[PDB]
Amino acid sequence: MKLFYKPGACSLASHITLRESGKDFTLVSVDLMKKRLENGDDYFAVNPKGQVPALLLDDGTLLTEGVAIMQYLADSVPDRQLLAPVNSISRYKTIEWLNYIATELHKGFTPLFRPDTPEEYKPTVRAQLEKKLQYVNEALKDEHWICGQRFTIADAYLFTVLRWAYAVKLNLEGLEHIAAFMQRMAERPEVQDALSAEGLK
Amino acid sequence: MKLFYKPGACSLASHITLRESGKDFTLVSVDYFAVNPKGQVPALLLDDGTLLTEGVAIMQYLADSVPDRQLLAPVNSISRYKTIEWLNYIATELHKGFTPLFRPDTPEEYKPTVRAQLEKKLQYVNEALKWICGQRFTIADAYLFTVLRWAYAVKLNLEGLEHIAAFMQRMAERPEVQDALSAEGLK
Ligand SMILES: N[C@@H](CCC(=O)N[C@@H](CS(=O)(=O)O)C(=O)NCC(=O)O)C(=O)O
Ligand SMILES: N[C@@H](CCC(=O)N[C@@H](CS(=O)(=O)O)C(=O)NCC(=O)O)C(=O)O
Repeated sequence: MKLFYKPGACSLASHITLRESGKDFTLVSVDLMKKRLENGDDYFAVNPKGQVPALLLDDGTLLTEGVAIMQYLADSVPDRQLLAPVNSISRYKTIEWLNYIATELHKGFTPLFRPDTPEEYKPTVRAQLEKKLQYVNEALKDEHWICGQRFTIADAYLFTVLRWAYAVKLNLEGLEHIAAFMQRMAERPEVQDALSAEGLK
Repeated sequence: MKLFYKPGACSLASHITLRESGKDFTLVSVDYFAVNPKGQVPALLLDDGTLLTEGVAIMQYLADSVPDRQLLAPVNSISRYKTIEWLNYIATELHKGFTPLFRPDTPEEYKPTVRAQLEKKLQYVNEALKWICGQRFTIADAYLFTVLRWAYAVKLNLEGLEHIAAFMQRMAERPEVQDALSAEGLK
């Protein structure tokens, strides 16, 4: 099994989930500027959308979209409780968090990473992101994980995206619950192992 | 259940899904922070008083509640993760793609880029359709339909995208889709 990734990109969420799920895999880095692998091959021939992550299964299935990849992996190991069981309301609350992170935070940050984005527009995006972070910080008030006291694929995703707040230097003053969360997450061995393998830390 | 909706909005996907899943429910117009702190539609008020937000989450909760209808395939099937893949694509690449074309804070100068990125994604959607994921109707079809209505509304260039057009026609012929459109005062 192969994870197509870029160091520190959104694909880190799927990389963490792979480690939390106990699966062996191979990491393949993608140049997103040139849409090329290290071996020179055209990445568009693997994933036509040209984005990371993508997960290629042993049987040749290609899965794209981080949220789908992460549900596929969680559903494979129900004893790990990375996602509560089908039909259980806490499952769908976890799914609610995944979609919020996907649409409101992950895609909220994207315009800061693109060349086609007008410079003059960046201050608007940053201001929007700082308000969202106020909401996330409140949601984390209980200082454990985002859903309850179980670790889930939503935590892996939120952690991955919130790293970007530090990287672009948004104003995080007094967002203490985000701080506690990031600290709890960075202590997990499976997240330390993912960060090391991507060259982060 | 109550559905909190607005007629044209992303909430129509959740409303089709409720009709396709056989649920009884009430509609409630929104122009609300005391109900949903996010101030968005859709939101689905369950019978224990619990609120579920995020269309993608609502749709999966409903489809899973009626597995024999095959609105979403079972866990550990590849077809389930293909439907989930479409849901996320539509949410993050199409839906959020359109959203700038509505807000006031958005500069005119970002606009050509937004529309061109969207024209590009629609070429990809048209080729994928050459229902969206297999021979069965799913929640991904419901959401794609909802969001593509906006492509028509804001006059994106859909020239040559005949599989999209034929999809919009097949969707509008579904009785439960017609009833949902009808109940929201749309044609
Ligand atoms: N809808 C996709 C989005 C994936 C994402 O946007 N990929 C970025 C990397 S990241 O900015 O989100 O870290 C992309 O590959 N960039 C290249 C492509 O957009 O050209 C899914 O959620 O996985
Ligand atoms: N991440 C949310 C976003 C929901 C969506 O952004 N809702 C819009 C309406 S729509 O453009 O998707 O039809 C919201 O109510 N808008 C709040 C603002 O317009 O006041 C989920 O996907 O449902």
